[PDB]
Amino acid sequence: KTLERNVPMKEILQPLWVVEPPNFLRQPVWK
Amino acid sequence: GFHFQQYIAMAGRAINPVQWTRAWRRMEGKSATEVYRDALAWTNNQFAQISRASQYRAWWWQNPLGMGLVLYGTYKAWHMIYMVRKQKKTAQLVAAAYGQGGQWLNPVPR
Amino acid sequence: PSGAYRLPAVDYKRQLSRGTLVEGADFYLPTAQEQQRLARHFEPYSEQEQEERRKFRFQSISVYLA
Ligand SMILES: CCCCCCCCCCCCCCCCCC(=O)OC[C@H](COP(=O)([O-])OCC(O)COP(=O)([O-])OC[C@@H](COC(=O)CCCCCCCCCCCCCCCCC)OC(=O)CCCCCCCCCCCCCCCCC)OC(=O)CCCCCCCCCCCCCCCCC
Ligand SMILES: CCCCCCCCCCCCCCCCCC(=O)OC[C@H](COP(=O)([O-])OCC(O)COP(=O)([O-])OC[C@@H](COC(=O)CCCCCCCCCCCCCCCCC)OC(=O)CCCCCCCCCCCCCCCCC)OC(=O)CCCCCCCCCCCCCCCCC
Repeated sequence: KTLERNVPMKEILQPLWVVEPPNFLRQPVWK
Repeated sequence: GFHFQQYIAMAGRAINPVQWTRAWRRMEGKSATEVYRDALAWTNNQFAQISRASQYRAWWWQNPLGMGLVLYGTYKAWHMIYMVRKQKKTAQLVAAAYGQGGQWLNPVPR
Repeated sequence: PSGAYRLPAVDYKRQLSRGTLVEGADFYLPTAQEQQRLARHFEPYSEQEQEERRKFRFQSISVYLA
């Protein structure tokens, strides 16, 4: 069977989350 | 930094009233959380494109200071377009209300 | 004074002569669950704790903004 659907790139390449920084402690700021 | 031309084009579409009706129709069956998440995802996609593509690719504006010069130019453009315009208006306001330099006048002597 | 309300400590020189002084751990770990994490090697965190920690992989710029 042939491919006809228009495949977007978001289904393939997922971007990393960089807008809000990482929390290596995995704990909230008040804690 | 990248896609400044696309950003100008986005602003032009936003200021177009036909696009306001288009957005009105697109807002049917839609939530504020969804809109906010979409915008945040768009911004993240931009910054992630930068973080990834800077490792191997160089734009036409590449220079020994890198993207620092582009970001400085963005800041300077914003400053001269918005803040200096506001300063002009404030200057004319103060000059009509008190005279030139009226906001820095000394208190009335007692 | 009686001695009931005396100073609840001994000077560092006398401890050093007694062989008793400890210098370390500006910080501490209150709970044994938190103390034995690096020695367990197989469950440093329980499963419930793991899924609770997975909620804080990033800081919340939304909450910061609000
Ligand atoms: C006036 C300048 C001073 C501004 C005010 C003072 C502010 C000072 C602060 C400066 C801070 C700068 C901001 C830095 C942030 C980063 C911006 C950025 O790099 O991307 C810019 C952006 C490119 O974004 P991009 O993501 O890199 O996309 C590239 C494309 O894929 C296209 O791919 P490409 O490979 O085909 O081309 C890549 C690029 C290549 O660009 C270059 O390499 C430079 C071009 C030639 C080399 C020499 C450059 C300098 C002298 C010639 C150019 C004079 C204009 C000065 C332009 C400043 C930038 C060098 O092409 C351009 O971007 C065109 C730029 C030249 C526009 C010429 C317009 C002519 C009308 C103006 C009259 C003539 C000048 C009057 C005298 C002004 C003297 C100050 O350029 C645009 O403005 C987009 C234009 C879209 C068309 C809009 C409709 C036409 C209107 C034209 C005016 C455009 C607005 C700028 C006004 C300048 C003319 C008044
Ligand atoms: C004008 C300021 C007025 C106050 C003076 C300022 C004093 C504070 C200075 C702080 C300066 C720090 C610098 C900014 C931090 C930046 C980074 C950051 O915050 O990370 C993201 C971080 C997000 O946290 P996360 O790690 O993602 O955790 C998210 C969890 O998923 C969330 O889930 P969860 O499980 O954690 O809990 C959910 C929820 C709620 O928690 C729950 O689990 C449920 C329980 C909630 C119920 C009770 C609510 C709390 C108490 C009531 C609060 C409101 C009204 C009080 C009314 C009184 C009674 C009627 O969480 C919260 O509500 C978070 C608590 C927010 C408290 C702030 C964080 C503690 C910082 C220590 C500040 C020191 C103050 C001293 C304390 C007072 C004396 C002991 O942001 C924050 O949450 C904190 C907000 C920052 C406050 C805004 C202050 C402005 C900062 C200016 C900086 C820019 C400087 C230049 C200005 C010029 C610009 C052009």
